[PDB]
Amino acid sequence: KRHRKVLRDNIQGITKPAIRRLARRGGVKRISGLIYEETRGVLKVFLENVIRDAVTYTEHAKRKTVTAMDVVYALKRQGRTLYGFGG
Amino acid sequence: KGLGKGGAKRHRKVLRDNIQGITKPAIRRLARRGGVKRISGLIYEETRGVLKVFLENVIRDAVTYTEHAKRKTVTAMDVVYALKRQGRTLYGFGG
Amino acid sequence: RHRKVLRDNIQGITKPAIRRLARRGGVKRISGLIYEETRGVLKVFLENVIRDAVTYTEHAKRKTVTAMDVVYALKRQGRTLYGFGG
Amino acid sequence: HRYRPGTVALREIRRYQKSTELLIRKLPFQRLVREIAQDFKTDLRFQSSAVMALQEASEAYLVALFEDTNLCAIHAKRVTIMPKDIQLARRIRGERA
Amino acid sequence: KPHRYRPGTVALREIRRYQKSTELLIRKLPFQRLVREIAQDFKTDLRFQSSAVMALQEASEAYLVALFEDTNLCAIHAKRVTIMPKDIQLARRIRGERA
Amino acid sequence: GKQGGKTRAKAKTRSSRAGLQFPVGRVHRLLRKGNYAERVGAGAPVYLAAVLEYLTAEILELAGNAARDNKKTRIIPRHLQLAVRNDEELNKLLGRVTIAQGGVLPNIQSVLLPKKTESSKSAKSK
Amino acid sequence: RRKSRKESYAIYVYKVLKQVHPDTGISSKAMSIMNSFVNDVFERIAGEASRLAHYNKRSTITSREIQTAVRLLLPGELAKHAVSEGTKAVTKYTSAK
DNA sequence: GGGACAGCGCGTACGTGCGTTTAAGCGGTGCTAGAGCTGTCTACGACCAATTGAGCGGCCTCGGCACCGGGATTCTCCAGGG
DNA sequence: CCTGGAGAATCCCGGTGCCGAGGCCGCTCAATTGGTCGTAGACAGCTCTAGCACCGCTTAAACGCACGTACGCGCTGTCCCC
Repeated sequence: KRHRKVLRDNIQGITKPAIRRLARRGGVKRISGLIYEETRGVLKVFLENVIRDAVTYTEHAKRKTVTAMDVVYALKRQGRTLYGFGG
Repeated sequence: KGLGKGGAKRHRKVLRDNIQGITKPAIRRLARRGGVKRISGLIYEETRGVLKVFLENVIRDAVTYTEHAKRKTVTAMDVVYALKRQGRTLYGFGG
Repeated sequence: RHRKVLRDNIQGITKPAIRRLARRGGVKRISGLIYEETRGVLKVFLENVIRDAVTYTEHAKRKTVTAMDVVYALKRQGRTLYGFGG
Repeated sequence: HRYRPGTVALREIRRYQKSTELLIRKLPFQRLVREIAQDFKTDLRFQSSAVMALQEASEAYLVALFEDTNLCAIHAKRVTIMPKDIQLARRIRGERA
Repeated sequence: KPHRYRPGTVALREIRRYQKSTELLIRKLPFQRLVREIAQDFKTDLRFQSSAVMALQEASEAYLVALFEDTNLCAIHAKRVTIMPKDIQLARRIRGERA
Repeated sequence: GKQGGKTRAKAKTRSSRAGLQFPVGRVHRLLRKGNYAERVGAGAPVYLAAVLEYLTAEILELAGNAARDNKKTRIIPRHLQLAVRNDEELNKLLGRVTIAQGGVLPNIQSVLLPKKTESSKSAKSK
Repeated sequence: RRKSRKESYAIYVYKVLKQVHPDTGISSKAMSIMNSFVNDVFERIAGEASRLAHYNKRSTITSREIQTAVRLLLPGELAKHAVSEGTKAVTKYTSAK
């Protein structure tokens, strides 16, 4: 395989009602058009930063698959801790 | 013009003036240091409450650290530990 | 006060540089997306040639790359350059 | 002669930023620091360094808060900063926790 | 109007300059840094003779101009005066330079 | 290690062998005092001292650069604060860290200027 | 006996400052800022190195953990430069003697 | 406090398309099922650091005083008035 | 025209020099052990093929959910003395 090299292609097509449900979960009632693009960007930026610790932990263990334990170590480092997926 | 004429006070401390000593100009300079153009009249009483809460949280750990050391003096090392845990770590007091 | 490690390495080929080469082809105006693409196609073209050029230089056991190695790289790639000869 | 409102504020903005000083008066702060710790522990002694350290953290925390509340005011259309901005800033920054 | 030459017509004046003159249309020093930079990825600790850099530029000038000339025929076929990266990507594929 | 020779007292300091400035023996002296781990290898004290030196040198160089702009040959904590709050990579670190007797950068917003929602002005930096 | 040793990095910081800038002085008050900055960063890196060993069932600390800790703390340019400085230090040690 | 002052906060009537189920058909990514070696920490032996204190002598810092640049008035021009 | 900040001559901050102090950084040996380099024997995870009904994904679209537009005050901003 390995036919894909550049990351120009984007597969980040987050669904609009999913954003509406996420927004309405937090108490939002009127969502504008420009909100959707940055909502994906905020998720992308958050995912980019948390994954930086995950790869560093994974490479230290010489692993090929990221385990849930490594995610908890990465997540708890950034202040956002998840319970039930590690320990 | 002569004498107090109204509002004069010659009663310093005596279980008072501890938190009211941060007068309006004192709050203004702190606001100007961060950068403001105009502040409401309600910000003065709110600022005193905001400052007290931050001081209370830090001093609560500091006295706890002091008691564990079996000493009566409170040093800059005790308070900086409270700030470090809270996240507002302060440099320049390491000795 | 100071900016970081480097700049203008690949962005040094600004709009006039592409436009002058565009005016060489006869065209009048371009879309805005060519400038990023022209830098990209330049990068892959140089990488193909420079990979061949350094390969000759390594075989010569020297730290300097001469035009002879570049000509050999270009001649084999179908982009033979008759200039800069002996 | 007479400085219209807002004229001196801009000058004072450009002055306090480049200065190195403590904006809380020294004597009232010592009394405040002793009193709050007095109820927690009765017999206490305070070093001069601790008082200086507490003031710097308290001032910088308020200064940092003022910057955020200033950006809370620009979110609205009012130059003035109301308690609406401070309370909202505390919740977002996690202070009310 | 302040005697502004038409944006379409300014090309024609620029046409006659490049169609009559022989020159190099890429800045030398920025190209010098770029050529030295791409070397580090493949082979570090390398020097570069001035003739080698100029020869690399000469290939680049002919590479892009030939690309520009052929892409113009792609635009003339697409009913649009302007060339587009749509045509350039096609031009690389047909010329065999895409892969 | 069969090293009986001319010198048996002190050949070189462990940090002085490579040429470092911050000593590495002191780092290894009380490394196990803090209960980080046991059986610390030789690589960690050398790596930790070097990265600390790089961080220390960079701040000092930038502080000196800020000092020159202020016509001062002494590094006042204001100079250190300017260096910290001038790089995005340095901005993430010490985000909420307080510097004693330091300062804050002279920032201003557009609407504070006399012209409402406008900050054109004339030649003033930032 | 006032022999109590205070592990202060002021002398080492001063020597580094002198090497990069012989003509630039350092204030006495500003020395404590660097001394506390070094201690805080030292605890941060050492704390990360300790956690890595516990997670990986390792009872030893070497240059790999510090390099992992540096990448987990410093951002892009800072990490790659610190790693380069850190990598050069261990390699020179094996041959310096 | 007391008027003008500029948008944008609701809600119309109407187009534009993406959304969650429903059969069904060739695959994916962990668990085993095995072994051969790397990592990883146990014993040795003549010593290597780097730590702990002590006499001597030569060196570094706040003080003051000359400068040259920053704080004050008195005119020069960019700000709404004729 | 004053407004309210900026420039060249007087005045306040960083510098240099010399003294005895008494601890610090630089070597200096002692003594049992202790990490890195070789082997040990045991099981864990990483790649590639299997079973049989799930799961995600795209168009079939015509009623209702909100940003653009005009109105209306209604709150706030600033200028003026003690």
